[PDB]
Amino acid sequence: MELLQVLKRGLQQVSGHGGLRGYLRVLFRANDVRVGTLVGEDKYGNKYY
Amino acid sequence: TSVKPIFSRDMNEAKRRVRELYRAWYREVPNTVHLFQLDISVKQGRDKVREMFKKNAHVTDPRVVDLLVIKGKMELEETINVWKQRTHVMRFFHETEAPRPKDFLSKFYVGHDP
Amino acid sequence: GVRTSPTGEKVTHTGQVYDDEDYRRVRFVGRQKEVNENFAIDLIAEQPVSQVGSRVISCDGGGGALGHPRVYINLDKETKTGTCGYCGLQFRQQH
Amino acid sequence: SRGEYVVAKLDDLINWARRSSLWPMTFGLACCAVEMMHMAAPRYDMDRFGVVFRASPRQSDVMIVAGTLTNKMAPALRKVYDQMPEPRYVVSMGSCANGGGYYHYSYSVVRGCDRIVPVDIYVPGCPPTAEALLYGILQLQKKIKREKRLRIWYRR
Amino acid sequence: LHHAVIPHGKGGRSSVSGIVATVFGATGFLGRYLVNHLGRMGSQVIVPYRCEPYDTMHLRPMGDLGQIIFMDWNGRDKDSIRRAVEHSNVVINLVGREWETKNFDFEDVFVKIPQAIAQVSKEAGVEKFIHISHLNADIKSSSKYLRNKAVGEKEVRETFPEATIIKPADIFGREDRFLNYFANIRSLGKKTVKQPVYIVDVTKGIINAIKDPDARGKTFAFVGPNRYLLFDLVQYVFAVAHRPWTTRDKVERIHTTDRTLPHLPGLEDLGVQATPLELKAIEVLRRHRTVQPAKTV
Amino acid sequence: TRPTVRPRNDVAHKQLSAFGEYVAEILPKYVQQVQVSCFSELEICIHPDGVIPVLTFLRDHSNAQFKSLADLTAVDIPTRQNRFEIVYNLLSLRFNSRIRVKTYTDELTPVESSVSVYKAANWYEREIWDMFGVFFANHPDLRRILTDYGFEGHPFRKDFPLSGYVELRYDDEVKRVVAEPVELAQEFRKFDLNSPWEAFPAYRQPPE
Amino acid sequence: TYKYVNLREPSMDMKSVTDRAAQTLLWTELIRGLGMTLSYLFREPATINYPFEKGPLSPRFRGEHALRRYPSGEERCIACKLCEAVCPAQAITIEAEPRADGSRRTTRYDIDMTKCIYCGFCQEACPVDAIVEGPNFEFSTETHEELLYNKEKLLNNGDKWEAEIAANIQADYLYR
Amino acid sequence: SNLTLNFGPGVLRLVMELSGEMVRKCDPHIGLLHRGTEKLIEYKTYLQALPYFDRLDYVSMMCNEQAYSLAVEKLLNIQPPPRAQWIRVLFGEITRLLNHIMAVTTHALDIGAMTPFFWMFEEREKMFEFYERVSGARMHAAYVRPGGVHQDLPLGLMDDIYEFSKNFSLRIDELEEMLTNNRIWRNRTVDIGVVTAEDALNYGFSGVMLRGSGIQWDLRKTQPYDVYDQVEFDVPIGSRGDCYDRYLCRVEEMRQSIRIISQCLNKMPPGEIKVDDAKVSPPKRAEMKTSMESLIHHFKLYTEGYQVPPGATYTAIEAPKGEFGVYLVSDGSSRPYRCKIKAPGFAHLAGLDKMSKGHMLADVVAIIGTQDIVFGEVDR
Amino acid sequence: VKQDMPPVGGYGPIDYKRNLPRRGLSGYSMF
Ligand SMILES: CCCCCCCCCCCCCCCCCC(=O)OC[C@H](COP(=O)([O-])OCC[N+](C)(C)C)OC(=O)CCCCCCCCCCCCCCCCC
Ligand SMILES: CCCCCCCCCCCCCCCCCC(=O)OC[C@H](COP(=O)(O)OCCN)OC(=O)CCCCCCCCCCCCCCCCC
Ligand SMILES: CCCCCCCCCCCCCCCCCC(=O)OC[C@H](COP(=O)(O)OCCN)OC(=O)CCCCCCCCCCCCCCCCC
Ligand SMILES: NC(=O)C1=CN([C@@H]2O[C@H](COP(=O)(O)OP(=O)(O)OC[C@H]3O[C@@H](n4cnc5c(N)ncnc54)[C@H](OP(=O)(O)O)[C@@H]3O)[C@@H](O)[C@H]2O)C=CC1
Ligand code: SF4
Ligand code: SF4
Ligand code: SF4
Ligand SMILES: [Zn+2]
Repeated sequence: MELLQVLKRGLQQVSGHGGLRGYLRVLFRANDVRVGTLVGEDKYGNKYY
Repeated sequence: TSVKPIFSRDMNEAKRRVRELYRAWYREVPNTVHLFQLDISVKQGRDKVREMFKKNAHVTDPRVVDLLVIKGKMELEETINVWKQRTHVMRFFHETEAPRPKDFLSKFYVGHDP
Repeated sequence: GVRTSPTGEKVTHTGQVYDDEDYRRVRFVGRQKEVNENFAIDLIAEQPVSQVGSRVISCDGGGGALGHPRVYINLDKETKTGTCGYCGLQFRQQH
Repeated sequence: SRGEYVVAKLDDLINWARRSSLWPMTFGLACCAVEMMHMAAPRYDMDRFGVVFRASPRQSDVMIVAGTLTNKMAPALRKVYDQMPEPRYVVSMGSCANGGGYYHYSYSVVRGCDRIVPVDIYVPGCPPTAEALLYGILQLQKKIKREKRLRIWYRR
Repeated sequence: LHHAVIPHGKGGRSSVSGIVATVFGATGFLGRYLVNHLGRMGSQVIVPYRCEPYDTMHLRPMGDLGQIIFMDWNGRDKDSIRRAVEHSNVVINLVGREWETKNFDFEDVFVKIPQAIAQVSKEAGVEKFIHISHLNADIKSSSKYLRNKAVGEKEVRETFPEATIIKPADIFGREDRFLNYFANIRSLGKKTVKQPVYIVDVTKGIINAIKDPDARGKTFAFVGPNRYLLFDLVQYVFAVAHRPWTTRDKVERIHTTDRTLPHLPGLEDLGVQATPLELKAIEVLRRHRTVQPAKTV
Repeated sequence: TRPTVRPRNDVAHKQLSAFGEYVAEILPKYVQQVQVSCFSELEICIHPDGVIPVLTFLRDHSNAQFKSLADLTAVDIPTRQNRFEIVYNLLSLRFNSRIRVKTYTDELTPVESSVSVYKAANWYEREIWDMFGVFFANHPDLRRILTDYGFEGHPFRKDFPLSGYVELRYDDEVKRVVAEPVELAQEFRKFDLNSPWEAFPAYRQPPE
Repeated sequence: TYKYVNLREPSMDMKSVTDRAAQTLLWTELIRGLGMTLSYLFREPATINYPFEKGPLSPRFRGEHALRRYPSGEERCIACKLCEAVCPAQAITIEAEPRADGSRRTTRYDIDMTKCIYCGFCQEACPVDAIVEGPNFEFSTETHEELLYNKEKLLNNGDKWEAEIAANIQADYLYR
Repeated sequence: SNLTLNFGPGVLRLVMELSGEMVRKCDPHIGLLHRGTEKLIEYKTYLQALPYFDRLDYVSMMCNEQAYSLAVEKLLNIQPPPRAQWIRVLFGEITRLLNHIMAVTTHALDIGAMTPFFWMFEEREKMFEFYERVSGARMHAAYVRPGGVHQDLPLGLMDDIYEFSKNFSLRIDELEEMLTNNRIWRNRTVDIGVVTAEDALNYGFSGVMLRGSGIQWDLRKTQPYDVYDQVEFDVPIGSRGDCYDRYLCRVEEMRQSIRIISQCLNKMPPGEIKVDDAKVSPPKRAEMKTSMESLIHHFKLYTEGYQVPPGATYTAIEAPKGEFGVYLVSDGSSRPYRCKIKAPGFAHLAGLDKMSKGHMLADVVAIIGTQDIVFGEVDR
Repeated sequence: VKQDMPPVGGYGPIDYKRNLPRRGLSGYSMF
């Protein structure tokens, strides 16, 4: 079943934002919870994915 | 010196058209004060109509006063039909404009304009 | 190379500063007078004079087509360096 | 004090509601309107910010002046502005609405809609991009966020 | 006279009038039309504001770009007053409240703040200072408003001896609290005589007091051309408005007769023709519609 | 002269010259000039009494059939005593061709309206009334179409200034948009751009 | 070389008449339209997450103006007034003089960003790449006069955005 | 008596004389966007006058650029290089897609079908990315100039135009699935705004307003400009003169624009993009900074501008709204003496009064939709 | 020279016609 892969991608988004705290952090600051490869970080703390 | 007329063959027909336009504006001023809910009186609007007619009172060319009657009829059509707003009717009354210096001495005081 | 008037207002690289009795300082009250503190007249004086072995040198400002139109500078005066009219880089014949 | 904290939290609440439920009335005057239509288009999608597409003028919260304001339409602009209920805001969009723009020296053009209505946000460009207009709307939301209505009421 | 403050232009919006005005209380009823009439000349107008900046938005179309400078101020902060007046060549005081609040009584609004503005404007080198008292200001008045406003007039006169003090009687206009008070009261009729003055007459008088060098040190009384009894005035207001928030101090001031001061100059000595009520009461009271004129004395 | 030069169309030039001769000899009562430009456009310069007979000819003649009025235009040339140059651009879909009919008037002589020939003219000459002040006689509803309602003057006249004479602003005292004499914070900067060297010797005017 | 939209005569046999009657009574094309709307319901939307995601741009993009420098700190503008001559809005106002080392430099370089039509004729008229129309489009202001840029603002925009402007010019100058 | 409704302030004032549901008289008051564009053109050079044409029909920017450029190039007696002409036809048909998306989707939005607006404006956003990649601006490109185009295509742009064009016909298909066979859309368009062929010719109509009435006229076929005689496409012809056949003509013109764009992508030639007369088009920046003649010509073209020989042309194109014309009069100087702008929407909105007689008030917004009216070009 | 050009064989075929795919049962079958 491919719905289980969808639920596992959601759970690994929760795991990839460093747990539920970072998940809710990016959910409420970003309105977006998808994970990406960290391309970089500037001298201010802006992270680029 | 032989030119093509617009409406009037001479100045008498031209004065007839001026006179009918003045009659129509005189009849229209109370309705204009009412439906635009202006803050002026009917006497003040009729004085403004008389001022606008007397401003052009020096013209002796029948074609020029024919065009003045045509433009006055256009302004009246824009007034009777509600095409003007209240602002366009009140632009004849330069109310926010400060009074210009009239004599030599006050024009000397304020600036360089003759 | 910014400096400061006795009013406390910064003087621009043009030399603009309002007078003390000028009312137009009130536009900076509670706000700031934006000046650029990288004065181009001081930065081009920091560049060293290029010693070349030719009588006539060419300058395009560097970068080829990214610079300025290529001009030719005579270096026959030994009293004065040869200054580019576009970029302000200056040249000296080494003999 | 206790009442200062209460009016601070109530200011934060009403500013949250007003900036997260901005309803715009867009004056679609000229080319800028097209770009406003791209800020409602699915790429930028103003509706996900709470910014509804084409609110009616008597229930709108911000007037977006998007286009050239001519002399023949400036009383209609002022009339629609006067019919907007408070709190009303005005975003000036693009060079002709901001200062006259390409038609600044024209006999028939108002040199900026700030001669007619008070303007909160000036969005520059000819046209500004839909992303730049969305930037200006989010800057208007930040301007609403730091309003101090009940704190100034409590201090007066 | 500095070169940037020499007058230029034809007196329009982009012109330079040479007037650099700090208008305290510009966000109110008189300040609205004063900043209007200053900004249409091309004056530099400094608006110190206490309120939300939203509530200053209507002052922004009134002048050319950079001709209205908004800045925060506090009435109990002399640093903000000095920050607002130190570039101006005229300071107008329009600070007032019809009611006393929790933080500001009539002594704060009418004595403390005007004396602070006048003292700081004196020690900042401001040439002209205009203060707005009330016509019925008296030490032995029955209302706390008029008592504190007479005390504040005295203190403004003694700390800025060249101040132009202006006595308006009862100012009517679109945003007044005189005809709009009577039209929304739906208190009674007594032997009170009033001559209300129109707001554009008051504004023209203030700006002619800016331009007249003879208005320094004077006390003007801005009154309307027609004195009315209170009863038939209120009946005229209910007749024009097509009709069949208050405090007891406001009731004491409505039942206070507008005194006659012939020794003080008025609007005619500043070149202002006082507009009668019957020309402008329809313009005020057209909003209240869902006429034989009042009898003068 | 191959790559950068526009190629000349001699066939269309010859055809439009023959048709210009045709129009000039069918209608000698009104046709004053006939010219064909080097980019092959035909201009029939007529007397203003023949606005209706020429345009009805070109609309209805079987060898013309200029059924479409593409554009109607005035040009202000103040050095002429008939300063306004009324320009009709006509399209024949049958013969795939365009023609230009030009006439003239001053400020006071009315031009006969061509709404009875082309109803398309109804707004265009109305625009010519608004922008230039040319009165069109026997027009159905002649009034302004583009300027503001109380607008004084005709803006596309070359003695009318670029910014006008009045400008609008909202005045809060009268609660109304008001018109005032125009003051610009920055004057329009007039550029004198013309080189003092002759550009085109083929267009040299003969001297005094 | 031409085609006739809507010149189909419908078939009048009982098959096609019954097809059209079934379409009329059973609302077939309406269910087709509902199917197309339902099909977009299950598509990923085109919405990017502004401000965290940005609309794609090119290095040619005409945004906020900037005055540039040489790689020595010397400003590129030699006051030739080509940009204000070509400026279709007359948004540019230039005054100049020789400065203290005799260099031809501006004392006034104003761009009214509310007159400006953002067409980039100034950067293509500029012989030394001094004025550029950079990549910034997020510079909305709360007041009209904050968009009346003087030379100090434009030089600070150059010093602010030069790391991006030089790389955009590097990507595009061979097309110019 | 009969009712008079003043539908106040694109933006339009309408004075309706209604007799119940029916429309007796429709008087469109315009000038709400009259900006005096063509008086401003007289005080500017030809290059300076070019960006005013972006802002007339502001959903058809590069087409109006092309019409003005063709007028100036006709008066200059010069021709653009072939690659410039192919770029102009490519972006003119991209522009035609932009305008017909705007036309069809806002005409559906004003009737009540709000969803294909949102579906097609993402495709419109991708074409604005094409404008931005070729010129730097999403809408007012100032790209098609007298002499050719301003700048050559960036590398990889034609591949992305191919990737757009390969998928755009499915977008037209789902628009046409939403509207064309829909009985509600047919009830709002089929008997609405019927124009006869003779009245459409007499009222100065052009474009789809002629072709919906069956008139076989298209200026890309009959009076062809840059390389439109080298591309193969069909001209959709209506049969009933109504809103619905004009809708179908605009949809099929989007189809044929995709066809032309495929032919332009396959037949794009190499070479320069400006005319190689440096007294007309500015030289390249590398030779401007190296050659004396090139620097002089750069200086004079960007300050004085090129002198145009004296004369008057009427140059028209098949813009997506119809015949877009410029009557351009040069006095010999580097500034236009006169520039009359013929817009299709002017005569179309003049014909609105005949088109709306005998219809309902809800039909008038459909007729103002089927006349593709942008008031920038209507009012100038 | 290097210029934005089509590839060597040109681009692939681009669909441009109406494709309304004619789905559904017959009118006989739907009653
Ligand atoms: C619990 C669910 C309830 C809802 C179910 C449906 C949900 C989905 C609806 C989607 C569409 C919604 C669209 C909104 C607008 C609707 C417009 C519309 O359709 O208008 C009505 C349209 C109007 O059609 P029209 O007017 O457009 O078509 C032209 C018609 N002439 C040519 C005659 C003028 O259709 C109807 O009026 C049909 C009414 C319903 C009929 C139902 C079927 C009856 C069949 C009986 C058997 C017949 C057998 C053959 C005869 C022999 C008998 C013995
Ligand atoms: C039948 C069921 C019906 C259900 C109806 C309601 C459905 C939606 C329910 C809520 C969904 C989640 C909402 C989350 C709101 C945002 C919370 C949040 O994080 O707010 C942050 C904000 C600022 O916090 P700050 O401390 O400044 O952050 C800096 C951190 N370093 O802090 C704040 O803003 C202050 C805290 C605000 C908390 C608001 C919580 C939501 C209230 C919704 C009302 C209804 C609640 C449920 C009612 C039914 C059940 C009892
Ligand atoms: C004595 C102390 C108490 C005094 C009285 C107050 C009672 C409680 C009132 C609600 C809580 C007060 C604080 C309100 C929010 C303040 C903080 C805030 O604004 O946080 C911002 C945060 C979102 O951040 P933002 O800046 O919007 O982000 C930009 C987008 N990236 O915002 C969020 O994360 C969401 C904020 C949600 C706000 C709370 C939820 C709504 C209000 C519910 C109660 C009132 C309504 C009752 C029911 C109405 C009808 C349904
Ligand atoms: N009928 C009349 O109007 C007459 C008025 N006067 C006097 O003329 C003056 C102006 O009148 P008017 O415009 O009608 O009055 P308003 O009440 O309308 O406005 C008064 C102004 O003073 C400000 N203000 C009030 N209290 C304070 C305070 N404690 N600290 C700082 N600012 C304060 C207000 O600002 P904010 O909006 O922030 O509260 C407002 O800008 C007053 O002094 C009044 O007494 C005299 C005769 C007649
Ligand atoms: S600022 Fe520019 S793009 Fe915007 S409406 Fe004005 S002319 Fe059109
Ligand atoms: S982008 Fe165009 S309008 Fe703006 S400053 Fe440059 S030349 Fe002037
Ligand atoms: S074109 Fe360039 S060098 Fe010349 S004045 Fe303008 S910015 Fe300076
Ligand atoms: Zn150099």
